[PDB]
Order: sequence, then structure tokens, then C-alpha cells
Amino acid sequence: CPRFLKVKNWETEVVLTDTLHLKSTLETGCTEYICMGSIMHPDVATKDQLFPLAKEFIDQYYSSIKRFGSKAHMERLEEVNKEIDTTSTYQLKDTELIYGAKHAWRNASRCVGRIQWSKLQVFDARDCTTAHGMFNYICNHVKYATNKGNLRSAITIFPQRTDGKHDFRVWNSQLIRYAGYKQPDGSTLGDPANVQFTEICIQQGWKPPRGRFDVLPLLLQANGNDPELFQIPPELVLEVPIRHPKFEWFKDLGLKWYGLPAVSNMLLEIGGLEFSACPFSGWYMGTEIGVRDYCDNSRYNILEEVAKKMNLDMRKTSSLWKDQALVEINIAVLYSFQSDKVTIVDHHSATESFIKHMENEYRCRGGCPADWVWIVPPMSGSITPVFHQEMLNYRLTPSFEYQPDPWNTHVWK
Amino acid sequence: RFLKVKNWETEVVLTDTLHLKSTLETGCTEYICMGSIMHPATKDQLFPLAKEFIDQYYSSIKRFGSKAHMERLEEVNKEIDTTSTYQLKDTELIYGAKHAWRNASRCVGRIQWSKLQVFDARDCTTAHGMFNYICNHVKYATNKGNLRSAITIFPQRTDGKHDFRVWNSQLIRYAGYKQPDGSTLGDPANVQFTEICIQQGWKPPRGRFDVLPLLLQANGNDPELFQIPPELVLEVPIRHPKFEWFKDLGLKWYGLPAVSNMLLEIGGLEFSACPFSGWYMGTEIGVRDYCDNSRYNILEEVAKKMNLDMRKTSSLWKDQALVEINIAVLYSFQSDKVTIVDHHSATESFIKHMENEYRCRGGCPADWVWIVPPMSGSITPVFHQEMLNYRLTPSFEYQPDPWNTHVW
Ligand code: HEM
Ligand code: HEM
Ligand SMILES: N#Cc1ccc(CCNCc2ccc3ccc(N)nc3c2)cc1
Ligand SMILES: N#Cc1ccc(CCNCc2ccc3ccc(N)nc3c2)cc1
Ligand SMILES: C[C@H](O)[C@H](O)[C@H]1CNc2nc(N)[nH]c(=O)c2N1
Ligand SMILES: C[C@H](O)[C@H](O)[C@H]1CNc2nc(N)[nH]c(=O)c2N1
Ligand SMILES: [Zn+2]
Repeated sequence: CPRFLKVKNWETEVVLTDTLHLKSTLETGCTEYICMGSIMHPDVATKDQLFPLAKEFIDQYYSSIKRFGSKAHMERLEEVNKEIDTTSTYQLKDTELIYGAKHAWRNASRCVGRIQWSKLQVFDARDCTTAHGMFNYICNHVKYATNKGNLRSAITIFPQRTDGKHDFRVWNSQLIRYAGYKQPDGSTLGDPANVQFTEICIQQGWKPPRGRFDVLPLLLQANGNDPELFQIPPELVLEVPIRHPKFEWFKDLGLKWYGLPAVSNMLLEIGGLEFSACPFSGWYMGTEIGVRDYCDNSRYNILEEVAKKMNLDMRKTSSLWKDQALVEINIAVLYSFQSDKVTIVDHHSATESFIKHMENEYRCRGGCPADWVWIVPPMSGSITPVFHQEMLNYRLTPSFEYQPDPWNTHVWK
Repeated sequence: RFLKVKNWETEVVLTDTLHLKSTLETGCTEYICMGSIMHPATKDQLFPLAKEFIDQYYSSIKRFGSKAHMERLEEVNKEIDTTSTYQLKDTELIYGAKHAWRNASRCVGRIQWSKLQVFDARDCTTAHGMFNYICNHVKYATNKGNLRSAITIFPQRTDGKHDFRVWNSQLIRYAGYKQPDGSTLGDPANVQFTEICIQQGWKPPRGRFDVLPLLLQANGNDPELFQIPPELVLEVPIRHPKFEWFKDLGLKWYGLPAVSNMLLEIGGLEFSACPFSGWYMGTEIGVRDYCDNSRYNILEEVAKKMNLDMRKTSSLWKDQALVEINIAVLYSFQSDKVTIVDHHSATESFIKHMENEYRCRGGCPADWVWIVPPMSGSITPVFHQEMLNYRLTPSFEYQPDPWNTHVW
């Protein structure tokens, strides 16, 4: 690969030069002969695999604190190396853990919210041993992050993987999600995305209310044990009913959503250590709710019902009745959150902030990996600045990774 | 390996084998994806490229290894020897052009690929000849509003010093003017080309939607200006079916999108002049042409007429005015019986086309970044469709703007 790669913004004509890509650690799944940029996803580590990965990260850490090659650096390397030799693993210091978490976010090419990366509250839950404790740590996370509507981003990090048979896992895909129930007649009640997880919860003993917006219980696995159910205290679950500034009837749709998006099934990888349970949270971009959660056909799918109430001509697509309904729904979402003083960002502000963030990263870091397919918002793409912005995608570590759903791999005790 | 692609709405999984046939690079590597980057001869090189194309041509007509296949190959080799190049048969030219369209990863309109009217203009020698072929193209393709897809193919490149080039980026475009106050009148995307035409002697009406003259270069010579006969230029006045004030905006557009600056590559041969046309997807005009910042940039004016709250962005006033503009464009063209397609119909057709290509061809190269429409993305099926992108030949390639290469 060449040392410099340039990206252009076709709207402002700004050219940026990327050197950071040289530090790319893993495969994209693309090759010289095929691109996989629209593909969704294109037994532990050994001693000898782990030494270079740890050293890679420790060097990076001491470089960031302007202490590279120092006595402390060399001593840290020595300590880590001896630990790997005598335990087949090592323990990050609190500083390294915080650094690592923040940089995994900073490195998330698909995240448009990264201007905020350095402001992340890191909760160290490496002393956890049980599922009740995981629940305690998660309740505190939710309360702190929610902050009565003034949301603050956070992550809670559970003990790293050891032999792979003692993994800590949050089985929920987010800490807060709505149940989906498949009906005998083929119809789905609730959120069709969560039908499987809902069924698993019901099997472990959850008594479902069988409603449209039932907050799911936490299903938590500690130390490789069977997972346990806990109900989140409802006072900790901030929710927003959806209404519209102009349409009085919109409240009658009975919509609501939760304030706190909190992804809980990703793997955090730092210096070759694997944190299989690392629930993190920030706040919502409106389109995630107004376009995807609400208007996807395999989701709540409300376009038709909203369109009917708007009295739109729904017999021609070329009337763009879908597009019209889609805008209003996204207005109602933003209006509802702002009126209830719950943090949310519209897709224009967010993309504009990201362009600023990306430019700053090119200047101070030599680049900023970004996945245009994910960064561009699901509606009104070209009237946001990121549509016009060339991006380079590559994988830096520390990183957040996907992992198999735990029910697919768990050995029941 | 065989690769799978999934649609996340329908869970339909298709299997790609076609990608194994490509030999041109994408610009990506194992370590860096460049899917959002806009742009990532000798006898010696010439024959195998020619040989490959003949092979696939004769393999497509179920006569691979035939006497004619063998003879044609001999014929082509002997010709590259004795002339440093070769000439495509009519049949091959038509097949080549349809397949460049078919292999065009960014085109959402490819379900139409095999219905392409091919005009062979390889006997052209002068810019006057070019003008005549182009007038015939425009007239045939416009067809009183019932548009028909077409391509006109001018002589292939020889030495680079005798290129045929259409200097216009599209046969029909509007002028853009730099005003004394630093603002732009008309289409800002065309300000450079407009000044080149003015320098050449074109008398500008200096209005908002002035049809630019053709600038035609034959055989490496200086380009010549030509006025398209007005009666051949179909235009649509944009009005809204509910907002009776929308016509007051004075917006119009042309019916015929006819891209004229690309390069058609067939069997190693280079056609630097190959203007082609189909018809519009509404968003091209209603989202990009009208609402881009660097273009007509009408969003603000429209939202004012809609009396929207424009003090905060979270009112989505931009998004509202955008949908209304695009409704107007679709309504206007349809009311005037001018062929057009909305982005829901077009993306649906594409998903169907993809399925056809996987079934009969083992794949379909597709550029998600380009296929997904610039508005209402995830409420169209292509957003949720995984795609594989790879470069197959024959193809349409970009080429440098001719005013950067030409010595006068
Ligand atoms: C603070 C406000 C934040 C905003 C506005 C934001 C915005 C977004 C959005 C809109 C996506 C696309 C996801 C989708 O469409 O489903 C995304 C992806 C992602 N974000 Fe952020 N985010 C924020 C905070 C965070 C934080 C705190 C972290 C981790 C510490 C994070 C890590 C990620 C990762 C790893 C992805 C990729 C998800 C995937 O591949 O499935 N984000 N972000
Ligand atoms: C018949 C109706 C057609 C429709 C509705 C259609 C639609 C589109 C659209 C919306 C684009 C994106 C272009 C942009 O946003 O600037 C595109 C790209 C493209 N189309 Fe089609 N198209 C049609 C016909 C054709 C024909 C007849 C050809 C050639 C014979 C063709 C070849 C291409 C190529 C090469 C591109 C990529 C150009 C680039 O990379 O800049 N299309 N098409
Ligand atoms: N099928 C499927 C399928 C669809 C989406 C995803 C990824 C969803 N991740 C969403 C996500 C992740 C992190 C976020 C951080 C902040 C925020 N506001 N939203 C965030 C949203 C995976 C599988
Ligand atoms: N700067 C810039 C810049 C902007 C756009 C493009 C690509 C333009 N291609 C437009 C294009 C090409 C072929 C088409 C075929 C049919 C159709 N309806 N539209 C079509 C539109 C290149 C450079
Ligand atoms: C097929 C395609 O890769 C898939 O639908 C992607 C497209 N871009 C996305 N972008 C975001 N932000 N979130 C998503 O879930 C997706 N889905
Ligand atoms: C940077 C990015 O590749 C560029 O803006 C592309 C994005 N996708 C596009 N898609 C279409 N259909 N047309 C375009 O001009 C572009 N522009
Ligand atoms: Zn790629």
C-alpha cells in the first residue's frame, strides 16, 4: 500500500490526506478484485499470539501519554510479558482500560457520534463474579447514563475471557429493548426484531405481559454459568411517548420509545484481551427510531397507518406518500424527546458534527476510518454533508467486534 | 469461493460465482475499503483483451470453439499484427455496448440493459458528422416523451492524438454563470464548460435554464459549437399538484438524460465518444440537481413558500421541502407524458433484476453507495440488500475532461 491516501469532499472540495490507515490491523473482507462494503459481517488466544498484541497496545498507550520509550514504558512491557509467560494472559491497569475503551469507540468506523469519544465514563466491573453482581453493575450504569434525561455516554466492562468456558455475557442485544411475540395467526406483537430473545426469556421463566412495548428482562451470564433473569427497576427505564407538534391524532397511535440506547452484545478487544461483556451507551439519533425502529417493514412498520391518518393518496408510489409519512414520524420523534428534555440529536446536526470530527482527526491523528454505508443516515441522505464526503474504511485496534449469540454456543449446565 | 449476499428484509440469500470472472481492480485491499471513493495501448497488451472479449461473445451465443469463433480469432490477431488494432463486427459492437451497461455497478436501471438501441457512428470523420448523429440520437431517444434507451458510438481511439470527444458532460444541460457579486446564475456544476463555450463564441442568453450548445471534437481537432434544434429538446415545467404557487418558482428541467463524457471499453478498444441516454429517476433532478448545495440549491426558497419553521434543523424543514419538491417533479413529468421513474419503483425493479442476474448469470455487480437513492434510503428495498461490487468488461469508464489534455 502507498503511504498517502487522499479523500475528497465533493461538496466543499476539501481534500484530506490519510496516513493512519497504515496502522490497520485486520481484514475488511474486501480484496483487490471485490468490494464488500455493503456486507453486514464480512477457543482462546495462545501465549505467542498474545505477546505482540499486548506490546502493540502498550506502546500505543505510552505513545499517547508522551512517555514512549520511558522507564515506566519499558517496565510495563516487562511486567506484561512476564505475566503472559506465567499465566497465559495479563491484566490491564485502570488507565489502560479507560484508554482502551475510549479508543475502541474512537476506532468504530460505523459510528457517527465519535466527536464525543473522549467523554466516556468507564465503569470497571472486572471484580464481578455473579449474575446478581452483573445486575447491580448494570442498574448503576443505566441510572448514571440516563441522568434524568440528560444522558451521558458510559461503558461497564466485565471480566475478560480466560479459557472461553468462563465467559461473562449479556444475552440481551441492548440493555433496554421491547419484547416481540409471534402469534398463532402469523402476526407479530411488539418488536419483531426481538422475537427470538423474547422466546428464550419466556423459556427461562419470564412471565410476559404480552403487550406492544414490554421492556425485556435482563438475561445475564457470569463466569460461564447458565444465564439468570432479572427485572430492571421500572423507575430506571426512562421512556418518551411519541406525539406531533401539528397532528393531535399522532398521540392516538400509542407510540413510545426508550431514551437510552445501550448496546450489550458486542465484544471489546484491547491489546488482545477479550471483554465479551461490555455494555455501552450514548444517546439516540432521531432516525434510528423514526426511520428504522418505526418504519422498517420487519419492525414496527407504521408507515401505512400514519399515511392513512395523514389522508395521503396511497395507491401510487409516485405520490411519495411513504416519504411524506416518514418525515412527519421523524419530526414527532424529535419533538417528543426535546419536549421531555431527553437528549437526542437530529441527523443533520449529527452528520455535520461528524464532518467536523473527521476533519479534526485527519489533522491530529492522520485519519479517521469511516463506513459511509453506515454513517450516511437512512433518510434524506444527500442533504446531509456526509453523503458528499469520501471515506476510507479500515480496522484499528482497540475495537468493538461482533460475536456469536450466546445461546448458539452456551454449554448448558 | 462462492459468496453469499443477503437481503435483511426478506432473508433471501443469493450466491455469487460471477465475481470469479473479473480481472480488473476495485481499488480496495484486504486492509482498506474504498467503496465511497468516486474514482479509486499497445498491440502486445491488445490481443488477449481482444481474445477474452471474442471468447465471451462466442460463449454468449452458444458457439464457443466454433469454426467462426476460431476464424474470428485468427482474423483479429492478424489484424492487430498488421494494423496495431482491429475493428469490431456490428454484432460484437451491439453486444459490447449492452454488456457495458449490464456490467455498470452503479446503474439502478439495468433491468432494461438488453433493450438498447445501438447507433454505429464509426464512419464519422468531422464534428458536423457528429452533430448529425447526435441530432438523430436525441430525436430517436426523446420519441415525443416515450423515451427509448440509446447509444451512439463514434470511432475508437487510435493514437490518442485523434480522439473523438463530446465535450459536454450531457448532450442537454443548462448553463451556469458567474455573477459580478460572486453568486452563480443557472447550474453551478456547468460554469467551467459554459465559459469554454463563451470563449468559443457562444452568445449566452444569461438566463437560469439556458440549453448549452454542443461542443464537438472529431479526430483530435479543435471542438466546434453547434446549436441543438430547439424542437428536439423536450423540457418539463415543474409544478406541484397541491401547492398552486410552486409554478411561480419558475423551475423546469429537460426530459432526456444523455451522458456524453464517459469512455466505452470493448475488447481493449477505447470509444472516447459514446453518448448514451435512458430516462430519469426522479431523485436525480428533485434531490441532486435541485437541492444539492453546489447545484440549484432551492431547498431554502421552497421551505419559505411552505412557511416552515427554519430556525432549528430539528424541525426537518429541509426534509419536508425535499419530499414536496420530488412529488412536484414526478407529477410534472407524468402529467406531460414524459417517461420518468420514482425511486421506489426503480429500486424494486433493481431487486428483481438482481434476482434475474443471479439466476441466469451467477451474479450482478452492484455499488450500494450509488444504488441506494439520495432520499428515503431505508424505505426502499436496496438499502437492505447486501451487494457485491466488482469490475467486469465491457465497461463504462471515466476519462479526463478534454480541456485538460487538448492542445489547440
Ligand atoms: C454519544 C452518542 C452516540 C451517537 C449519536 C451514536 C450514533 C451511532 C449510530 C446512529 C450508529 C449506527 C447504528 C445503527 O444504525 O443501528 C452507531 C454505531 C456504532 N456506535 Fe455510536 N453513537 C453514540 C455513542 C456510542 C458509544 C458511547 C459507543 C461505545 C463506547 C459507540 C460505539 C458504536 C459502535 C461499535 C457502532 C457500530 C455498531 C454496529 O456495527 O452494529 N457509539 N453510532
Ligand atoms: C433506462 C433508464 C435508466 C435509469 C432509470 C438509470 C438510472 C441511473 C441512476 C439514477 C444512476 C446514478 C447516476 C447519478 O446519480 O448521477 C445511474 C448510473 C449509471 N448508468 Fe444508468 N439509468 C438508465 C439507463 C442507462 C443506460 C441506457 C446506460 C448505458 C447504456 C446506463 C449506464 C450507466 C452508467 C455507466 C452509470 C454510472 C455513471 C457513473 O459512474 O458516474 N444507464 N443510472
Ligand atoms: N439484522 C441486523 C442487525 C441490524 C443492526 C445491527 C447493529 C445495530 N447496532 C446499533 C447501535 C450500536 C451502537 C449505538 C450507539 C449509539 C446509538 N445512538 N445507537 C447505536 C446503535 C446488527 C444487526
Ligand atoms: N463532481 C462530480 C460528479 C458528480 C456525478 C458524477 C456521476 C454522474 N453520472 C450521471 C449519470 C450517468 C448515467 C445515467 C444514466 C441514466 C440516468 N437516468 N442518469 C444517469 C446519470 C460524476 C462526477
Ligand atoms: C445491506 C446493508 O449493508 C444494510 O442494510 C446496512 C446498510 N447501512 C446501515 N446503516 C446503519 N446506520 N445501520 C444499519 O443497520 C445499516 N444496515
Ligand atoms: C463520496 C461519495 O462516493 C459520493 O458523494 C457519491 C455517493 N453516492 C452517490 N450516488 C449516486 N447515485 N450519485 C452520486 O453522485 C453519488 N455520489
Ligand atoms: Zn471495499
